[PDB]
Amino acid sequence: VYLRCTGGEVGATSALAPKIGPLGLSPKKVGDDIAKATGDWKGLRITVKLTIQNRQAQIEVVPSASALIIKALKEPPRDRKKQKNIKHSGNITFDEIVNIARQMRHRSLARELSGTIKEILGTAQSVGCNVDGRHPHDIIDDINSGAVECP
Amino acid sequence: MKASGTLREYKVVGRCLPTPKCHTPPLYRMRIFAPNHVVAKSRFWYFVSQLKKMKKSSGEIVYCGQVFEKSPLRVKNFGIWLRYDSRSGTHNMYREYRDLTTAGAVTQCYRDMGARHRARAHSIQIMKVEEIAASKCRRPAVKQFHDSKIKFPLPHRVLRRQHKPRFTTKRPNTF
Amino acid sequence: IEPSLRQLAQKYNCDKMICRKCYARLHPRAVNCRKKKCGHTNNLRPKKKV
Amino acid sequence: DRATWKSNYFLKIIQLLDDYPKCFIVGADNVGSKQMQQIRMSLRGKAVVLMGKNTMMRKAIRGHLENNPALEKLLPHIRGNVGFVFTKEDLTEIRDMLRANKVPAAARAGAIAPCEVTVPAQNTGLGPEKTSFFQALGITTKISRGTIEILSDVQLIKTGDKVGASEATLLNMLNISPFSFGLVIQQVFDNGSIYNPEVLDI
Amino acid sequence: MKTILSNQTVDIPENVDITLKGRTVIVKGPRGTLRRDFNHINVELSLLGKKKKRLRVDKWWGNRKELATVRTICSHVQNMIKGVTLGFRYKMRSVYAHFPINVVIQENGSLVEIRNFLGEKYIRRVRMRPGVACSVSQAQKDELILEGNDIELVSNSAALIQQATTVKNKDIRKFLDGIYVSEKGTVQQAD
RNA sequence: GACAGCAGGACGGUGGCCAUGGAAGUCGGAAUCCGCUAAGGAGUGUGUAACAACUCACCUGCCGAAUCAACUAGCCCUGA
Ligand SMILES: [Mg+2]
Ligand SMILES: [Mg+2]
Repeated sequence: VYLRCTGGEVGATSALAPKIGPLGLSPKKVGDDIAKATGDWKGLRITVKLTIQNRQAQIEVVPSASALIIKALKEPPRDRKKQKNIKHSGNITFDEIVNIARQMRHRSLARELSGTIKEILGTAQSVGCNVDGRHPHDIIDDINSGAVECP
Repeated sequence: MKASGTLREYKVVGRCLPTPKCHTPPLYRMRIFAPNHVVAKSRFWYFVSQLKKMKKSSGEIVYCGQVFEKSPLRVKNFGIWLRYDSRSGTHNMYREYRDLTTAGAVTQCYRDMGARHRARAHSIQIMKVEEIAASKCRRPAVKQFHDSKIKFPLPHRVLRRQHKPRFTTKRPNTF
Repeated sequence: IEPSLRQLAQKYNCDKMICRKCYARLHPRAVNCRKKKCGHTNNLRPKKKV
Repeated sequence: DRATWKSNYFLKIIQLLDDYPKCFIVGADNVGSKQMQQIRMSLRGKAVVLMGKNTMMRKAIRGHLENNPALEKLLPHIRGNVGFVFTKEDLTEIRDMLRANKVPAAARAGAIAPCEVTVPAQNTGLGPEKTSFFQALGITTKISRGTIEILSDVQLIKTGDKVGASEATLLNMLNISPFSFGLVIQQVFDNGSIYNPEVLDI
Repeated sequence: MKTILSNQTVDIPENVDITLKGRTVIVKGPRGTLRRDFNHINVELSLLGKKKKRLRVDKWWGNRKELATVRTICSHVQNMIKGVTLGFRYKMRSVYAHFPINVVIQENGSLVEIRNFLGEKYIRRVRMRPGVACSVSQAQKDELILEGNDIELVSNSAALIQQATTVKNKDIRKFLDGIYVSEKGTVQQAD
C-alpha cells in the first residue's frame, strides 16, 4: 500500500513517485492512467491517494483529508485562466457539510464523540472559518449542538 | 560636612520669623547627625531649605540639643537610608549596621560609604535611621552575625609593630 | 571509518566555542573567554562544521 | 499562571476522589505519547488514568480534612512514577490481563531490557540501495532477484546492550519489532483494602 | 563578605587509614599509600571518631575565593581515597587515520614508544610518571590502559600522550588522528 | 519540593495554509485553535535539496533548600 498527498494536474511529464513500486515494476503508465481515471472530476487541488498493490494492478482509494475538503468546499473551479483574485475569498456557511465530513472522519482524529470537533474544524481554517455575519470567537463560545444528535 | 571622628546626634527645631502676614510658625523638627552643633545647625538649614520655603535670614532655630543613646549597652541593628550622589547620577540606598549606638552606626555608615563607593560627606544625605529587630535584616553579613552561641577563633593574629626591639633573636609566632 | 571513534575525535577537537575577539578554543558550553588578552568577553560563536 | 491551574487540578483530584472510590496504581516509566493516546482511546468506555508530580501526594491533605477512614496507607506507596487509575465499573477481575495490548516498539536508542534480537535469512524487500547500514555494521548479504537477501544468521542486539543510531534506523527500515513495554499495574486498592498482588489478584 | 566557618565533611572507610602531621595528608590503604601537602592554602584539617574516621575541612573568615578553595581540599581528599581504595584506570582508544599507530612500551610500562604517526617517520618517546604503569589492552583493538594511584599523575601522563599525538600545521578538523582518552574509571570495578 | 545534575516523554487534527526547485514543525509572507492531557509551543536550534534522525519550550522519575534575571557604581583588567 502506497500513500501520496499531492495533486495539481495529473502530470506524466517524465516525473512521478514510484520509488517503492519499481521493486515489482508494476506502475509505469497504467497506474498513472488509472490515477487519472480516479482523479477525473475529483478534483482540481491536492488530494490523498493510496494504492493497494496485489500482484496485478493498483486499487486507488481516496481518503478525504480535513483541510483539503475544507478547500474543496470553496467556490469551484479555480485551476488556471486568470487566477489570483486574490488568495482567500472563501465565503461559505458550511453549517452541515463539515458536520457530515467529521461524521465520515472515523478512527483518525483521537476524538471525543462530536464534543469539540466543531471548534477544531471551525478554528483549523485560514480562509473562511465562519458564516460571513458572525465571528469565530463566537463559534468557540456559542456552540451548543451536535453532541447529542451525532452519537 | 567633614564627619571628623565619631558623629553626634542633634535634635534641632526651627521655625520662621513671626510675621504679621502669618504668625505662629509650625516649628519643624529634624534629627541631624553632625560632628558638632554648628555643623548640625548649618545642615539643618540645608535640609529645611531643600524641603520648605526657609532660609537662615527669614527664620530661626529654637533649640539644638544633644541626643544621647537610649541604650548604649545593647548591641543593636540599625537600618540607614541613603541619598548619595555618585559620579554619574544620584542613587537611593538601604544599608544595615550592627553597632551599639545610633551616632556610632551612622559614623560607620559614613566611613563605609567613603570606603566602598568613594562618597564624600558632600554627597551623602541621610534620609532616615531606624532600629530594626532580628528576622528583618535584609543583609547576609548581619544575618550571619545573628548567631547564638557564636564561635570563632582569631587565626594569624600578628601585632606589636616594633614595640618589641627591632633586633632580636626571636621569630614571633601567631595564635 | 569508525564513526564512533570519529564522534570521539570530534568531541576532543571540533565541538568548541571560539571567541570572536581573543581567538581561543575554550569549551562547548562556554560563556566567556578565559584569556585576559580581550577582557573576558561573551562574544562567542560555535566552531565551524561542514 | 500555575496557581489557578494548580487550584483547578486540586478541584479535579477532589472530584475524582469523591466520585470514584476504586483505584489502580500503575507505572509508565517507558511509554510514548501515541501509546498513551492508544490506551486512552481504547479505554474511553472505562477507567480513567491520572498522573503528576508531588501534587498527587494529596490524600494526606484529604485526610487532614478529617473526612476519611485510615486510607492514608497509600502515602508511602507513591514512589517512582506512580499514577492513579480511577474507576467505578469493576467489580470485575479481567482488567489489563485481556487489555495488555501489544504496542510498537519503534527502534530508539536507550532500551536494553529484556531479550535478544535475531535476524534470520530473509529478504529485505526495500528499494535501492539499502545496503549502507549493512556496510556500516557488517552483514553477509547477497543480491538475489531484486529483494536483497542475507546469507548468514547474525544477532544484532543482545541482552543489556545499548541501541545505536544506525542499528535503530536499520531496524526501523526492516520493521523487525524492537523492545516493547506498556504500563504495569503495581498495587490494587479497592475500598480501603490492602491487596498484595504477588500473587493474589486476578 | 567575611563569612564565618565553612566546614566540609569527609567519611573515611575502614579499609584505609588517614594521618596528618599538620596540613600534610597521608592516606594509606590496600593499594599502596599516598601523601600530599596542603601548605599553601592554610585551611584547618581535623579528624574525629574512634574507628569512625570523620574528617572535617574547616576554614574561618577568609574571602569568597578562599571559600571556593575550601571545597577543593575535600574533593582532592575524595580523589586520594578513591585512588587508594580502587585506583585510577584511563582507557585511551587510538582513533587512527589511514596510517595506523604502533604503540609499544619499553621500560616496564614507563616509556611509551609511538610509531608510524600519520606517516611521519619520527619515532616518538614519552616518559611517564613514577607511580603509573602502561599496558596495551586485550580483546580490543589499539586500546591503551594507564593504571595508577594518583589522579594528577595518571591524567598528566594521559595529557602528555594526547599532546604528543597532535596534528601540526594542518586543518585539525580533518585528519582526526591521535590517542585520545576514551574511558575514565577505576582498577577494581563494581564498587 | 524550585534552580543545577542524571533519565524518559515531547503527539493527533495536519505532508495546515500563500508558495511547485522544494517546507512534511526547520528558505520564505499572513497567522494561532481544539482533544489527550503528565505535555507538546501550526513550533528554540542542528541537519536533509526535501522525506528522515537529534535537541529545546513544557511535563514527569531521583536528589534536596534556597535560586535566577535585568540594570547600577567603587577598585582592578582589556580596549592602550
Ligand atoms: Mg594548508
Ligand atoms: Mg589601565
